[PDB]
Amino acid sequence: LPKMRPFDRVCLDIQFRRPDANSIKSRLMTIAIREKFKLDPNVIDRLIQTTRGDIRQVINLLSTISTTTKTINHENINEISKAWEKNIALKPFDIAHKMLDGQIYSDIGSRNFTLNDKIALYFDDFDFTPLMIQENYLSTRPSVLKPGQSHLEAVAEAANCISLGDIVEKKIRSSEQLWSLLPLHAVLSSVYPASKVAGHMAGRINFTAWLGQNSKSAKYYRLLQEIHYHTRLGTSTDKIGLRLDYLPTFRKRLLDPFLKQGADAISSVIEVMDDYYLTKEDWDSIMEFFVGPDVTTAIIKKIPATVKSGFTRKYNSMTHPVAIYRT
Amino acid sequence: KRSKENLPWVEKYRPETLDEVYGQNEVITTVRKFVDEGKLPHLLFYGPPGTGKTSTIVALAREIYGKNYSNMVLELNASDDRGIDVVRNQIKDFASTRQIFSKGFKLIILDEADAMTNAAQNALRRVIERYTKNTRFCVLANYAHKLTPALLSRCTRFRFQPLPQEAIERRIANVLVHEKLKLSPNAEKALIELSNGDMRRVLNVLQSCKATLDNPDEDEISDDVIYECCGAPRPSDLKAVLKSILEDDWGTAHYTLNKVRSAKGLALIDLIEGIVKILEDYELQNEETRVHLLTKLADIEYSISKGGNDQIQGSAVIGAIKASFENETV
Amino acid sequence: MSLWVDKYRPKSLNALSHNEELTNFLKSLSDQPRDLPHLLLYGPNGTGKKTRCMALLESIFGPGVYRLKIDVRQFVTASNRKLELNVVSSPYHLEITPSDMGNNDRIVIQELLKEVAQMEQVDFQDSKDGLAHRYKCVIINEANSLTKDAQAALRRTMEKYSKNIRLIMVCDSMSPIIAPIKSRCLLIRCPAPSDSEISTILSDVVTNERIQLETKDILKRIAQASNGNLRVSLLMLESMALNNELALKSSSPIIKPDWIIVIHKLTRKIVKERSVNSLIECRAVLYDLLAHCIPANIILKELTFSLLDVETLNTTNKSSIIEYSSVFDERLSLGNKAIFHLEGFIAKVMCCLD
Amino acid sequence: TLSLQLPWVEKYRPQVLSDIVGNKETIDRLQQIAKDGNMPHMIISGMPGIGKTTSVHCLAHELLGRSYADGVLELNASDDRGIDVVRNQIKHFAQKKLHLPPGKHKIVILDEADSMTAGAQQALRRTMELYSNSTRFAFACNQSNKIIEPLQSRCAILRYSKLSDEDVLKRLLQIIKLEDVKYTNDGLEAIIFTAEGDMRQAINNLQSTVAGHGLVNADNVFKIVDSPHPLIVKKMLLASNLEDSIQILRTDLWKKGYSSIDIVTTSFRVTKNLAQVKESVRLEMIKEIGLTHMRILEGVGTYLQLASMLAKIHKLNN
Amino acid sequence: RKISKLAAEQSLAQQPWVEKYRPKNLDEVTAQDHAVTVLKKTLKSANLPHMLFYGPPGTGKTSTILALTKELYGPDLMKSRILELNASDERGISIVREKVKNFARLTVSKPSKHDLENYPCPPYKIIILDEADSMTADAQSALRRTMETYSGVTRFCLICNYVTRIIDPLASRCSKFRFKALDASNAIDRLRFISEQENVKCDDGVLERILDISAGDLRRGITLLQSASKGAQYLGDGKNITSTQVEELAGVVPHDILIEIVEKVKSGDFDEIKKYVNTFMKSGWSAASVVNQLHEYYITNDNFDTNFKNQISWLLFTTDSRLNNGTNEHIQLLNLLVKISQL
DNA sequence: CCCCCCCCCCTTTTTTCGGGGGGGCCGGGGGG
DNA sequence: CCCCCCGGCCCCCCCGGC
DNA sequence: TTAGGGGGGGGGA
Ligand SMILES: Nc1ncnc2c1ncn2[C@@H]1O[C@H](COP(=O)(O)OP(=O)(O)OP(O)(O)=S)[C@@H](O)[C@H]1O
Ligand SMILES: Nc1ncnc2c1ncn2[C@@H]1O[C@H](COP(=O)(O)OP(=O)(O)OP(O)(O)=S)[C@@H](O)[C@H]1O
Ligand SMILES: Nc1ncnc2c1ncn2[C@@H]1O[C@H](COP(=O)(O)OP(=O)(O)OP(O)(O)=S)[C@@H](O)[C@H]1O
Ligand SMILES: Nc1ncnc2c1ncn2[C@@H]1O[C@H](COP(=O)(O)OP(=O)(O)O)[C@@H](O)[C@H]1O
Ligand SMILES: [Mg+2]
Ligand SMILES: [Mg+2]
Ligand SMILES: [Mg+2]
Repeated sequence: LPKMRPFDRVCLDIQFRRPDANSIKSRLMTIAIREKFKLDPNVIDRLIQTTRGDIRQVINLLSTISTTTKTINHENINEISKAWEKNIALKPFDIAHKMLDGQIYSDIGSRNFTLNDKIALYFDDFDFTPLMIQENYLSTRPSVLKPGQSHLEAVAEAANCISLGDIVEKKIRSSEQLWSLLPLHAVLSSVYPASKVAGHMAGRINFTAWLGQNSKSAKYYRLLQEIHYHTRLGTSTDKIGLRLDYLPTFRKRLLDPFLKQGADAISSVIEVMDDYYLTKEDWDSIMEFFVGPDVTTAIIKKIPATVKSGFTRKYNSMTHPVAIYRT
Repeated sequence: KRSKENLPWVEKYRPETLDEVYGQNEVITTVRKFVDEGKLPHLLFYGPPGTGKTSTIVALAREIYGKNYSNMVLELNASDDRGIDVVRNQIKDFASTRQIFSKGFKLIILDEADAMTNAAQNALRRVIERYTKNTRFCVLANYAHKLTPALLSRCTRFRFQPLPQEAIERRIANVLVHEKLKLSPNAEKALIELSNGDMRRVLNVLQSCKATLDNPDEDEISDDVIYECCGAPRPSDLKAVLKSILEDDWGTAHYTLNKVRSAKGLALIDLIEGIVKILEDYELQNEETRVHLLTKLADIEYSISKGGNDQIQGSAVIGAIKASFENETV
Repeated sequence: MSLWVDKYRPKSLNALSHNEELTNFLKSLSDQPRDLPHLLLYGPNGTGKKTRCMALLESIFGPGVYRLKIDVRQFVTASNRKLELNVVSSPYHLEITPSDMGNNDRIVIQELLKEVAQMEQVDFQDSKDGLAHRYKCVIINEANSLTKDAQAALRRTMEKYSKNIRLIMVCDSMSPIIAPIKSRCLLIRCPAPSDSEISTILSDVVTNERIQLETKDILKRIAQASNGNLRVSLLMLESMALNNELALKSSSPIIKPDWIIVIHKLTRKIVKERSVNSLIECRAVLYDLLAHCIPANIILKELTFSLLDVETLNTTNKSSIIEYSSVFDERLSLGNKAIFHLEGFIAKVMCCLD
Repeated sequence: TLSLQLPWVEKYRPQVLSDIVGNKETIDRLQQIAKDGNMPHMIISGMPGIGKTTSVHCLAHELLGRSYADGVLELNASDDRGIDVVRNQIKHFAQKKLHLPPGKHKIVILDEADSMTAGAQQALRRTMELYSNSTRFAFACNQSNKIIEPLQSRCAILRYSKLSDEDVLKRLLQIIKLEDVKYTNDGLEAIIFTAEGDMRQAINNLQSTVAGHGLVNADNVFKIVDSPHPLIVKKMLLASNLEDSIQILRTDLWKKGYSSIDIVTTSFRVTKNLAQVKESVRLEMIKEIGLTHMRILEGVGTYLQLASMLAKIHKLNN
Repeated sequence: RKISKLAAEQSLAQQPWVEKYRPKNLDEVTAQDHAVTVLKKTLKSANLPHMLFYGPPGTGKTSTILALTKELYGPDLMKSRILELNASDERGISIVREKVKNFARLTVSKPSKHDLENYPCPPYKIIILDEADSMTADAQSALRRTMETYSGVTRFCLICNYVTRIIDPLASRCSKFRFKALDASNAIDRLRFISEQENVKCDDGVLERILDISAGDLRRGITLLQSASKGAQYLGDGKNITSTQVEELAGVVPHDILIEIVEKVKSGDFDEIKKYVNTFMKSGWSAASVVNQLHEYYITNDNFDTNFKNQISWLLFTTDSRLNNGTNEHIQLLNLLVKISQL
């Protein structure tokens, strides 16, 4: 859980897993012979599966049933299991696995696992289910393709419905707070798109990558804003124009010279930086924006360490202008 | 608040007794029988705007208690705070305490309960049950989907229908007698047609019409006055526009629509609604015509609701009608 | 030093060199600026809208408009969050970009603009007429990015306090602007400069910067590749001069932005391979582009217009591509997560092409 | 008149476990527990108006007798049930010293426990375990899934199902015999049909019909209880021709005063559970209904929008 | 330093023409008689109802309500009798429950003898909720009983551009007034008066062309007239304003460019259309104006059949609806032109 | 003993208004 | 004159369909 | 029908 994040690497992590049937069979038999009721050993596994490994729940079930039903056997195991079946909400990975299974979308599966059940499965975690579906709807071998329909067509329909669900989600979380639309979102984001590509997972279920990418985008946008407002007094443009037009040109006057003139370009680069009230951190942030063929990590690393040390020494041994005076 | 004559007609003519509520004979008779026999249950009044729910409950409270009913009934509405805390303290003490003035039972009127939070509705569940021996609850609603099933299960439901024509005519006659006004038969028909079963609309339109007459004493309200004050299309305009669209060419239809709309500054939405109403009575050979008409006109209305270009919307209406009616041949 | 795009920017209305009719109209507006209405300047990006706005302000008030300072203003939301807005101000005007605060931009309209408008001008700012100025100018950059709530909040402010503030909003497209706001502004179209004018400006820059041009055809090629974007043209001329030792030859290649190269590679990948694995791979490219401050709308526009330029596609494919582009542009305008709509558009294009 | 007749739901509320209809096995288990004692922690879940609170109160009374006043702590949604209340009042009640019969324990009743906050539920966990030797907990709820898993692990589960028409008829006939109500078979059938398995609703409708019309027949019953609108919506959605669906919409729903939002919400709910129709067709219908609902929520709640929705639904099935 | 305060008349004399010529009394409203007469009769009836003014932009709703308040209460008593809340003020449910309700419950301010002798002074106050369509549904519902319970001392005026955004109960509680669009047939007199008072010299039909271009918005027409007057004065040539200058100032595409676009569409070649549109967007023409002009050209052309017009009407409607959502103009215009070329 | 099989359990985290709950200072009052 | 008590703003986190 | 991969623990040639 996020709230347990602080405990990441400060304690010895010990895990207790669901007890197996054999380890508790003897204790259950002892309790049964002590409490003076008849239980068939063969139905023990069914009871342990009913409670999902909860020994306390198993003992409570025994105590409750033994009040009137003095015999636990195959003649009544089904009813007991159904009545005392724990209803535990699935986790994102399990929700994604079950939603993207073609069996539940067949006629028999649909009559067994109904549309209401599918919608309820979404409500187990409504904040992560659409993200998991969007992440894992392209990694399946479908088993529900209509005759004459290819996998790509179903993928396109699912993507269109996902876009519509995104529009609905934007509507829900607005000032109007139209939460009554939540069920419709469930259909538009998880159920319908899954029904188009439902099948067998073609790999491993991955966690949504949209969250980390959004965080990275936010960080880069913050850096771009800081740089734009540092260079605002010298450039006539906005942040988008700065990123798309100005930065590539600045690349040829801030990093490229060091690759040609070696350590003799420090003066010119510092002069250019001062002309735009740019700092060393601004330099580093600028050099991280370029993408594709203009990636600079290797380029900057290949620069001799002496050149970088001299650049830092020269920058730190001078008085540079200030653009924004915080007071 | 100098006098009741300074109030708007919607508030000046608010019923004070159950005999002045029209168009709800079944509900009024049943509630009167319940009150007379002392068998009033928990009540729910579900209905559309301006049907007489608040007036009916206020009249019932006044009949049960009298002139001082306001000090004997706990009335709450959306304008007031009705959170779980209020339910836990104010309503609970009101229901569990005796009346200060008389020795009778206690009434709680939760008007506009559809705006109440789910937590407060859940809290009211046991309040309604525990103090049922001496307290009664009335819940007024316009939307039943906002009421929890548990609250609905504890109340007896009464549906307020849209006002019938006869009740509106009787109330109009009473208003005319009070105001010393003359209304034409066609004017009355037009006024009832545009009301959609809402008495507040009728009263507001009549008040506007009275202000339009140069001499309200010696002048009579005609259909022309009603159409002009509301700025609504006349039936003749709708018929002419539809006929031009259905039988004339594109240029003639466009000219007719623009001319009809510019003579009195008619609104496109009103014309669309009138044409839809007219076409609803048409006997069409193919269902495709009806499907296309309904879908395209609904889309045009939705687009108009957000603004857009009026000329393009009118051309779209004309083209949609013309294309939809082309399915009646083959 | 300062880039040529910034070193040679005009600082007056008489220094303008393209769209002489627009210059004449602006001069006519500045002749009697006391009754100047609110202005909305719309046109293609990179044409000189901001330069002309600054020139108009200089003509109305004088050169002092170019003495700029930057301050920070604090705001508190309903959730107690603290937001910072960078305000660029001069002795005569104030520049703001409310979209920096996203959905909170409304507050900037509600508090800062209201405070400025509810204050009359008391400093003796003597004008050309002999009497002091009575209003302060406010420049709302990127007005097209304002949320509808902020625009609604702007409505009554411009009317009640028109005697203390005059608004100049610069936008690239008027489609996102609500009709009530457009009704309250004088709309000024700003056409992009012609190729000949761009070539003249570039030749002037070359002459001032002592650049050896093998021929004047290079300037024409640069202007044609800029598609009317003067900022891009000047920055490309500077870029092309720093890669050829300050000497431009007829064989000098035109340098494209890195994101443009990535988008062209994506277009070629989409055209060549139409498969689910190809879509999965293209998702990585889309995420990578979106994570480096490349707007989704720009990505969609460039992808659509690069796919339409492929010579191996037929008319039906291009028609389907443009229809899907329109639909998914509407979806992007009405959505939050751009990657969803972009992936849907790419999937539909792949389906149609295959 | 300033007098009120006691509702039959309270006048005839069961006071012993033997007077509760439906869920025979669960009620028998409750009687067995009341006989032997050693009542365990339990959670009773089910749909409203089926006899959960009545069963809990009857069990508590049959178990505690004259000690009910001191041995029962009852809390519901109308009372404060925050974390502070759990940590102070419930703890004090559990720690209280009370001499009870040999095989009896104190009872804490938490009616409508599904409305409690997660903090209070978490706090109750150790209180239940440390004082189980003297106190036992009985929760009553409608949605058992809202109870945290740790609490469910410590309590038995008693799920209540809908009352069959036979049980409702039995109880209604008993009340009629105890009230000398004149009735007709069709009237009782209509009462059961409109009740939909809810005993409280059935009893309230019967009392209202008796007090308003006297004779309990189909006509009088339907004058008090209106036809369920979900069934009318289902008929509208299952109509063959578009004209029939539009007629149902206009005559039975729109002209009766039903709001557009209610109509669209009911249409969505009915379509979600229309097993006769294939799942894909229901999904397309749900998409269309969601578009119509979004249009309505924006302010356009016109009859034309509902007509267009019906036309689109019919086009989907063609 | 400090500057001497200006007089109200002097300040107004240097304001934009839209604010300078705002109606001062109910008689200055041009083409809203159907509602202005009803509002004027209330100055003697003294039974003003709850009002809901709705209509397109620039029709005179705010001006009408301000004039009504000024006539009812006068310059001095107006401030204590009017509570104005607009989109620039916080209008949540809490504000409605506390601020609006508290103001409504307050006793009416005591009129002075001069006010009673010179103005009707109705015995109630007015709450004006401008741009009420921006308020949430819950806040609107919170007003339902406040409107009715305290109607004796308070009246409510809701002004909106989209009537559908007002919840049904509030619309039912309010008497509705629709403000009609101002065109060349009902607003020519006001524009002519404004031009005459400003010594603006224009050729015949210039004012009508301005009003037709405005498309129901008188504020836009007045602003365009002011711009034309400023241009003419700057030129200082003494000649009359012409319709071509007005069209150039209004952003109307020249007819020749429209004919070129039509010819390109007729050709049907995708590449040529794409190239021409790419060149066209460089001029900054607004897509909405281009679509409107294309609609005017095609729908009113006799050289096209019925099916073509039926299809083009829906195409134009779809393009306009998509543009109204704030979409890229280039893509939408190219799609529309390509679709028309294939009809 | 390493090897085999089976079973269980882990991959990982963004946000527009309104209401309700829970914790923490603060300040008014009473009292010694 | 100063300490204890205990009600009253402020603040921050968590839901939101059925 | 078991998403892939790692951790636990009873059985055993
Ligand atoms: N049945 C009726 N008979 C006579 N006048 C009526 C009737 N119903 C409504 N009216 C008129 O409409 C006014 C408002 O009636 P209300 O009962 O307050 O409206 P409503 O039914 O409560 O609508 P909602 O649900 O509150 S939006 C009354 O003061 C009457 O003038
Ligand atoms: N099984 C039943 N047998 C007899 N009467 C019943 C039965 N169930 C309900 N009733 C009657 O309906 C009334 C209300 O039932 P309750 O059990 O108190 O409500 P409920 O079942 O708790 O519904 P919720 O979930 O609390 S809203 C009782 O007082 C009885 O009169
Ligand atoms: N009916 C009219 N008569 C005279 N001038 C008018 C009229 N309508 C608009 N105007 C002019 O337009 C200006 C603005 O009018 P407003 O009433 O503020 O616009 P509006 O009707 O409120 O549009 P919205 O809904 O606020 S966008 C006025 O100051 C007048 O100069
Ligand atoms: N009249 C002109 N003469 C020379 N250069 C110009 C002129 N107008 C604009 N520019 C150049 O074009 C570049 C971009 O202009 P910009 O102000 O960004 O226009 P917009 O505001 O439309 O984006 C500026 O850096 C400026 O140097
Ligand atoms: Mg009411
Ligand atoms: Mg109970
Ligand atoms: Mg206005």
